[PDB]
Formats: sequence, structure tokens, C-alpha cells
Amino acid sequence: SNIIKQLEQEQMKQDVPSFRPGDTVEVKVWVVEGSKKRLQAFEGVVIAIRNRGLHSAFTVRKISNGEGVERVFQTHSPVVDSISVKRRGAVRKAKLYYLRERTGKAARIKERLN
Amino acid sequence: IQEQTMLNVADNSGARRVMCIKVLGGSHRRYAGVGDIIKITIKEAIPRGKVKKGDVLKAVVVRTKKGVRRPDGSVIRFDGNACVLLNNNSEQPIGTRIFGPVTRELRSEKFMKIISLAPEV
Amino acid sequence: AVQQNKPTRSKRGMRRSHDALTAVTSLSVDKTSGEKHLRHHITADGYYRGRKVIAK
Amino acid sequence: MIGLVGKKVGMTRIFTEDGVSIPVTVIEVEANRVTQVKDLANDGYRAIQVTTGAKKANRVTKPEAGHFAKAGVEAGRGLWEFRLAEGEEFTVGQSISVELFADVKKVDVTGTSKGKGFAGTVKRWNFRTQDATHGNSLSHRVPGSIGQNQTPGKVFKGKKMAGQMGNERVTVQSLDVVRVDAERNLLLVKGAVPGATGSDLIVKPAVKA
Amino acid sequence: MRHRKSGRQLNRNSSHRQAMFRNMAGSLVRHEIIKTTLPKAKELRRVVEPLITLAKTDSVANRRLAFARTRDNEIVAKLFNELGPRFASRAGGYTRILKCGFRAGDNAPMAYIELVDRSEKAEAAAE
RNA sequence: GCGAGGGGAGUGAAAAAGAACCUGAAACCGUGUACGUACAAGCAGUGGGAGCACGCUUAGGCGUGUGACUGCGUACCUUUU
RNA sequence: CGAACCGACUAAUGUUGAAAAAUUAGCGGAUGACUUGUGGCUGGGGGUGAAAGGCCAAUCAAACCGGGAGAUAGCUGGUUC
RNA sequence: AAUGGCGUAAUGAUGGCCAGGCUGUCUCCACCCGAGACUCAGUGAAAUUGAACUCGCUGUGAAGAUGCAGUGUACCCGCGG
RNA sequence: CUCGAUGUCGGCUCAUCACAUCCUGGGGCUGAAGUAGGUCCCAAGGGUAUGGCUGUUCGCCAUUUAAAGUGGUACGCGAGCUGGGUUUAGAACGUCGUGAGACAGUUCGGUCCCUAUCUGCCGUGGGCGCUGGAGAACUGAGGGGGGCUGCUCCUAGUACGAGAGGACCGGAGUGGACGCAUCACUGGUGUUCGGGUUGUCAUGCCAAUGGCACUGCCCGGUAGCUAAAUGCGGAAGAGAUAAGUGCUGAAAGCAUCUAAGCACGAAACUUGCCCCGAGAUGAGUUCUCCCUGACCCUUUAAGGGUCCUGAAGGAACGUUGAAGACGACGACGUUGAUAGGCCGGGUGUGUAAGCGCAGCGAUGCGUUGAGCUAACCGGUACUAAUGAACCGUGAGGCUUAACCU
Repeated sequence: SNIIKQLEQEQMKQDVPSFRPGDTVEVKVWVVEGSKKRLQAFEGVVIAIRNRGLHSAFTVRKISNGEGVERVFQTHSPVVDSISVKRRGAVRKAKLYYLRERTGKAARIKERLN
Repeated sequence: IQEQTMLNVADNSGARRVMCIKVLGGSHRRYAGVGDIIKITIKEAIPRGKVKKGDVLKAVVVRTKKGVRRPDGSVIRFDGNACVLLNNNSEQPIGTRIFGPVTRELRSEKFMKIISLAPEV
Repeated sequence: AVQQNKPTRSKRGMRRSHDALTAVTSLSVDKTSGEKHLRHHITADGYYRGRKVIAK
Repeated sequence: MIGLVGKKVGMTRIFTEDGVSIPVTVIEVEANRVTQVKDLANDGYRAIQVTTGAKKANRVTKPEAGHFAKAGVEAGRGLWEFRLAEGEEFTVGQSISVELFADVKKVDVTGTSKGKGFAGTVKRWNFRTQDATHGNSLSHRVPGSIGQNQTPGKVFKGKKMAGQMGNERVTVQSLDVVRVDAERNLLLVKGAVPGATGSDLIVKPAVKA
Repeated sequence: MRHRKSGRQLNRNSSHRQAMFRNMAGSLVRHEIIKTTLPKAKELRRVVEPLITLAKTDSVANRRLAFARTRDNEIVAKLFNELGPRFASRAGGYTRILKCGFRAGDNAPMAYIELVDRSEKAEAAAE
């Protein structure tokens, strides 16, 4: 299966993720969502970022929201949320990826790295 | 979510900690997260309110660390443990408003009051 | 874990069945018209064909 | 009445908002019929099947010759079939990875249960309390100590003891199918499927009845 | 065993396996042949050859281990100066094994590993 | 192995008296040979009994060994109703 | 408060042990009715005892050794062609 | 009510109950690192033991049977647990 | 029957049977409208609660559930765990006694041994046998596993009902508990991968590294293994029934389910589904492969024996494995990817080392998302898998039936 089963993993991510996110991107990655009866709608979740660049299904990037109370969406890469497109918080990743320091406060995940 | 287990009120009239003492669904339901009905027990409460302290009632589960996922498989885990008591035998969510976010599965048909409040998800 | 009457004879003489030893069978290899041991070339000099261990 | 083929891993087709597609790639490479019998010295219907790239060069001998009975290309181990009113040695002697069996329906599979080798109570059941730390007396995993005192007993034959493990049949049953690409041999299911790339599987229609 | 591909061990601490295997690894370089069980042997080459590849660099890279894998930089210096450039051709592979077997007292296979000098050439008899 | 141990040769009436040394039994442990023996239940024998290995005889229907198959059929002692 | 030192509250292991009382992790006292080396003094119905019938050489509701002694045994066992 | 009565700060490896923290004690176990367990080479125990050709079931019977009766079943022999 | 020892109650673990059935299944009567019940018959497939108090069994109480069955199994289960109750020695209270002490009272403390020979089991190999020897694919006599059930909607707010309420039959979805498989997802682990950091010894020193201190402490994580994760299964359908229901029908001018004679009828029984399965000695079937050289002595149909041959195949060895305690089982052995190495990629860590510059310096920035990187994926014979040797033969017993020259 040089290029056969490992083949679907490829014939689907042909997308244009972010290719380079340095945390804190508080974007609502418009996520298709759904709602019922009508509405297709599309809304997202403000981010922080820590992922896993893996197994085709780049099922990750626990986006981290503090809206009112507490925590994460492990929003994959594969099709139903109209791209991560927006990266607003530049970078400055502490011990880089896997910056899981769940503790809400004046302890910014200081962004900015230009 | 197994007996014991401290759960917070996400609605009102009987603050803070609330003790889960059972899990319905039948014989041997070990857990129950997402948005199942759960027999609760108030242990703190604000001096006021119309629901005092130590009132064995049942309730729902709004935000639970165990997570909730579906579709794509992505998950929404809320590190908290939401109750939201319901006036017991004439089932219905007792209270006025709900606090914080809620779950999209919580919008389960027969419920509905709770989700038109707590502006979120 | 104690035992009680046990027959030295017959019994045991049966388990011994799965206890007999075994035979090899191997070659001599081109050079050594004998030894070669098992799947080895030869120990005399420890060479399969030349300078291996010690030889000419 | 169907074909068998090596499992070979499994993946999904993570739909946009789903991933429902959770099959398991089961390269369904066609077979080689031509071999069967009826009432003149044998059993019932039956139908031999063989598919793989066995080194016809050197490994298996008698079977290659046994295959000469009007066949083509000897693969691995041959399996049989049954009634269904199929073709025969009277037209070709070469099945395919698709015909009239239908589509979208559910197709059961039977990989080869791995085998964790010897296993115990706790293992072959996943049930037996106790501790470890202040224990060190009955340190959990024990059979948990099972039997009587002074009783007929017979340790009761068949009671779940340690036992071992190892390649074994299975049969999942059900399991719909999301896709298929004939010739290309690419059958998909929906998770499950026993074995782990090192099996064979029979992939039958669905003995649901 | 349990279920699939993992491995590499013999009764010993993996906390200490590094030494019981590194000193021995630095020996092949010091010499050529070393009788030491099919196990230690069949296991030895993964520390010798992988450390052999550090030739092409002959800079900071090769020196990823000098002051550590051996008190003296003897063996390491012997590498990027001799062993490295020796087998420069067919990179893959290197050390071979030749069964000796039977260790006296405790019937354990011996072998001894090697590396070059005895090229697989249809040589004749010399020296 | 300038071992142990042994094999010859010689001492001797004898070493089938070699220092472990007179005679050397029994338990117990082996090698060899004849027969029985891997679909059959139990104090293992006893009664019947074919076959097989040898031995019989100027056949004459036998002796020795072993025993397939088969009727039976729960050791001895003590203490006790 | 806490090492040495002295002691032994808990659990696991050991229980044909490493060990006829210990090992491992904790635990109590630690300038005192403290702790320890050497030598001395109390003798069996006797000693010593912050007292448990505890200790008096792996022995204690009366030490060990030798003797009266073949104590006695209306009991158990065994009893030979 | 000094074979003391009722209190009592302090102290307690002391008995009973509650709480916070804490957690594999538990729901419910998973993985991993080591010492055994397994395999090879060397050395080499133990208690026990009338004799064994040492199956299940129902009944029998000194009253809970591998050994009796009926019957069912079961090729021969190891190794791990 | 046991006193030359058969360990007590309760708990844990793990059970196995009965039926006098708790739930679910099928019926009869009801003072049965419906819904729910009452009772009796049939029925053992499967299922049959977590806690508070107490040593408890039990019980009462809180809250579930379709339901929280009764009982046998040395009041099942200590050469399997526990040691809370209860009989050792310590001490105390009440009470008894002049007292030693005692209690069918209470109270605090108080050593639970055994490496399994036989039967029995769970797994798993070695013989030999199935009549020439092999390699395979089956048949299926038998054997086991599995058999739970909630809620909702439609039917139908209909039948029924004064309303209140609310079905049957049949169907559709989603659950609880249980079972099997499997890591693609979510996660755990991941002392063999990367990083941070405390103390200290060393590699001459700076720098950079390494040993040790639980992997020193710690952050994260590949593969694999995994549950809390994911996917599927307890079904329909048949046969013959249980109770029950009946038809037609006399004995017994009617009647009658029965005596002749037909028909229904349950999670029980046979089967259907999954696994094992020809040692099924009653050793079955089918397909394919291999062996067609000479003599001798007997007590001659029984053979015994020598030389020449040795195939198909098996095994042995080696490289190994998602296979495994060892055996077994699978892959590969130069006609080669079977291991290891090597190339590339993935991944995980998180921007190395060195050099340059800024800053007194700690330190920072650039080189640079670098450096390193495993069990992984794609590929590559570099190393090791050597040519032979070993076992297994040489055309297959008699009798009869059918085919024949």
C-alpha cells in the first residue's frame, strides 16, 4: 500500500489549514455547527492552541475557551468548520506545543512573536 | 456519574455543592454525564431561595468534564460539573435562568426551557 | 501439598519417556572432511574460507 | 457464498461532520472458482477459493499440482462455499470481487482473534476485586481464589480458569458497508473486524437469518 | 508475546543496560571480534553501527558523544578518523556474527561479532 | 589432567582375595532377552482360557515363561454390636 | 524538634524463612525512674519482679543434671512356629 | 463517695464519632520498570508413603465411596496453571 | 460416623442445582370496563440494586429497579482471601462468691501454616492408531456458548369510559446491565524518544556533555497494550409441545375438547446464530503428489535377511513473528525483504551545537521552527539467513460382489 490505504488520508486533507499557528488565536473557527429544524449557521470557538500533528485526522488543537466558565473543543481538521483561517494572536509558545496549563487568570499565554 | 460526586448548581435557589446520590436509567447505571437525570442532594445553599439545605431532589447534568462528542468526534469538555435542579415529580427545571454555557444535546426536545437561557452553545 | 501412596515403579518410569535425549546431524563442510560442528564451517581454524578468526 | 481476503489495517473516511465512515480496509481480491462438486462423490455444493501472491516459484508443491485441475494461479490456503446457484468449471473458473449479492446491505466478517497468550480470571472476564498495596496477600489479580471447602465439587468443569489465548475464529455479524472499488479490491465496513493485518477473514454476505 | 512489536532486553536493568552495552560497543572499535552470546551479539550491532554512521559529518555531529560514551575520546577519535571512512561505501550493514556457542559451565551461545578485515572477497591465502 | 578411574601384564591355589579387600542375602537401581500392552475402568488375584517364544516325544494332545478375552471379586492389624 | 543510642505501636513479606521473632516502610524515648562496657551479689518452694506468674541460659503455676527408679498407670498400644 | 464520687488544663504509637485535604481503599481495572515464576547448563532438598492396574452419576454401606451395585463415559504419556 | 484433630458465624471470590417463580413469556376464573390488579395453572431461557446503622445473617431506613425470588450444595466456598463476631493467656465495670475465681453479661488488647503426588479442572504438547506414504479442503455424530429487559413514538387520545383516564394486536427508534472483537477516534500508560531542572563527582579548564540521587524531581509523548473509547450480538423464522382453547363425536334419543378423528398454542424442549468438532477405534469424504532395482535361508505363503536405492513429504538448523511459558502455530532462507543495519518520510519533543550581535551581567536575538528521534510507513541485500546431511521407500492382506480379455 505504498500509496493505497495511506491514500485516503491524503485524498481529503488537500485543505489549507494554517500551516503555522503560534497559539492564542482567539478566533471562532467558524464551525458549521447545526442548530435544529432550520439554520445551518456557522459559529466557532475562540482559541489558545496545543494540538497533535498526526494520524491523517489531525483531530486536535484543543482550542481553549473561557467564555463564562471553562474549557475545550478538540476540533479536528477534516471538513466541518470552515477553516481555522484566522490567526490573530501571533505566537510566543512557552515550552511550545502541549501548553496545557489550565489555570485561568493574569497568566497570559503571552502571544506576539514577530 | 456515580454516587457522591460534587456537582454545582448552574441555575438557582440552593447554591454551590449539590450531592448526586444516585443515577437512574435503571439497574446498575454506573455513570451518567452529558445531560441525564440525576438524583441530587443540596448541601450548601445561599441563605435565601425557596429550596433550602439537604433537600433530596433530582436534576440534570449540564457541563461535565467527562466530555461530550459526536459527529466528527471532536469533543467539548467543560471542566466543571453542572446540575441545574428541576422541581421533582411534576418534572420541569425549577428556577429562572441558567448560568454559563450548555450542551447542544441538552437541547433534547422535551427539555428546551434551560437552553433558551444561559446564552451559550 | 502432601502426597500419600506413590508407586516408584511403573509410574515416573512413564514420565521418563519425555526425558530421553536427542541427536544432532550435521556436516563436515568442504575443507574439514569431518568436524564442522553444527552449522559452522570448522573450528580447527575458525574460518569459512580464509582470514576469519585465525587461518592462512 | 462469497470471497475471503486479508484484512490489512483499518481507517475511516471522516466525513465533514461525522466520521461515521469508520470502516476497515479489507482488500477484496477476487478468487478462483472452477473447483466444486455435487453428489457424485463429495458433500453438497461447495466452491474452492484461493487468493494471494504465493510464490508459485518455490514453497508449496503438491498444492500447485493439485491446482492443475483446470485452474489458474495457486494462491494461499483454499476455502470452500455452499449453495447460491453460482457458475462453475463450465464457463471460466475465476470469480470476482462483486456480482449479484447486492449492495449497501450488511456484510459480516470473521477475522482471527489475536491471542494474548495465557490469560487469567481477571483477564478472561475483566472482573475480580481486591487491592494490591495493603494486600500483598491476595494482590488483586488472583483467580480471586475459587472453589469450595469440603464438597462434592469437581472444581466444576468448565468454570472460567486461567486458560490461554491465541488465534481463534470470531465472526462479528452485521456491519454495513460504506464503499467498494471492484478490481481495485477495496471493501470497507464499519470498524470491528477481528485480527490485525495478519489475518484472512471470510467476509460473508450476512447469515442474519 | 503480549501482542506485537516491542523488544530488546535480557535480564538486566534498562537503567544499566546502557553501560553493559556501551563499554562492549566501544570494544569492537578498539578491536574487531568479541565473543559474547548470540543475544548480547544479535543485540550489540544496534549501538555499534548506528554510532558508525556518524562519519559523513566529522564535525560537531560526530562528536555528539566523546566525553561521555567513553572517558577517553580514544574510541570516538578512532571512529571519525578510521572506522567512519573505512566502510564509506556500502553504508548499510557492518558487523557480522559467527556462531561459536557453548560457554562452559553454562551452555550459552557465544559468537563474537566482527567488522571488515575479512571482506567477503574470493581472496586466496596470504600473510 | 604426570587426576580419578580403568585395561593388560605379573604375585598368588585363588585378585570371581587389590587394599571398598572373607562369605556376601534383602530393600533398592539398572542392561539384555520371551510374551502381554496405546478404546479401556476398581485390593490387581483366583477360576476358565486362546495365542506367542522355547522345550516334548518315532503324534499321542504335554513342561517352562508370558499371558488377550471372560465368571467372580473392597488389603492386613487393632478395636468394636 | 531530631541523628547516634535505647525501645517496639502499625501494615506487607517471611511461616520447610536470610532468621527457632527478623527484613522493609512508617513509629515512641532520646540529660533521664536514661543508656552501655567490665567485674561482683541473690539458687529452686528458693531468688528477682514499676506485677505479666513475668524473668532465673531457645526450659518456668516451681530451673537443669544425677539419683530413689524398672515411681504408679483398674488406661492405650503390641505380643512372633 | 480513698476495693474513692463528680470535674479537670496539659499529655497519650490509648477506645469511639465527625470534617477538610488526599488519594487505585473502591466504581473497574490499564500500562510500565524490576525480583521470581518459564527454558538451558551445574549442584541438588522437604513433609508424606499398606499396596495400586488412583474416572463421572444414582444407589449401597460403620450412616458424605476411585475401589461395593447399576449405569454412563474414557486411545497411551507429559508440560504450565 | 469422626476426639492418633471433619477449623465456628459473617464478609470477599467464584459458584452449581431445585421450583414451592420475584421480573419477563403463555393461559383459566374475578366481586375482570379500560389502566392497573387479586388468585390459580403452565413455565427454570435469561435476568434478579447501591448505600446509612450493626460483626452480623437478618432487619429497619434513604434512593433506585422490569424485579430486587425461596431453598439445596459440610446453614456451598479458610491445602482460596479476611479475622469484625465467638473459647487461650493481659486488664476493667456490673453482678456472684469469705476467697481462689466465675457469667449462655459488658468493655479495650490479642501469631490464620502447607513448594500439589492422585481424582477434578483450565489450557497445551509428545506417542501411536485410523492398513502404501504424503499435502490439503470438507462432511458433521456429537459438545459448548448465547438466550435479560426499560423508556418513547406511531397505531390511538382510538376500543373501552360519566368523567378521570386509557389499551389490545402490530410496528418504528433509543437505552440500562452483560458478552465478543478492535485501537481509526477520545483518552491512560509509554523507567528504550525529546525536553526542563535541583544537588554533586567526573570528562584538564570555558563551553558542551555523562554517572549517581525513586526513571533524582518533573513536562510531554511513538509503537504496542489498553477502557472510560468504538463497533457488533442476544432476534426473526420453523418442528413438536405445556397449561389452555377448541372443532366434529359417540359411549350416555341430548350433552361432551376425545373414546375414532383434526386445529391452534410460551423466553421451556428440537432447530435457527457463534465456537469446537473424524481417537466419530462406528477412526468417514473429495481433490492433488510420490515410489514399478537384484538375490538369498528358512521350519515357505509366514516370512527372516543382504546389496542398490531412496521420492512426495517431514523434520533439523538459521533469520524471525501482531504466534507463544516450553512445545505448538505462521512468514522467509540468496529463485531472498525474514530479522538487524542503511536511505527517505512520518511522529514526538520544541528552535541543538557552533558562530555572530545586543546587554556590565543573568540573559536575549539571529542562524533556526533547529537539533535529536522507538518498536512506525515506503524502500534498499549492506550483515546474517551455505552446498549438502537426517527421517520417510521401492507400487499397497485375504475373502466376496460389481465391472473385463
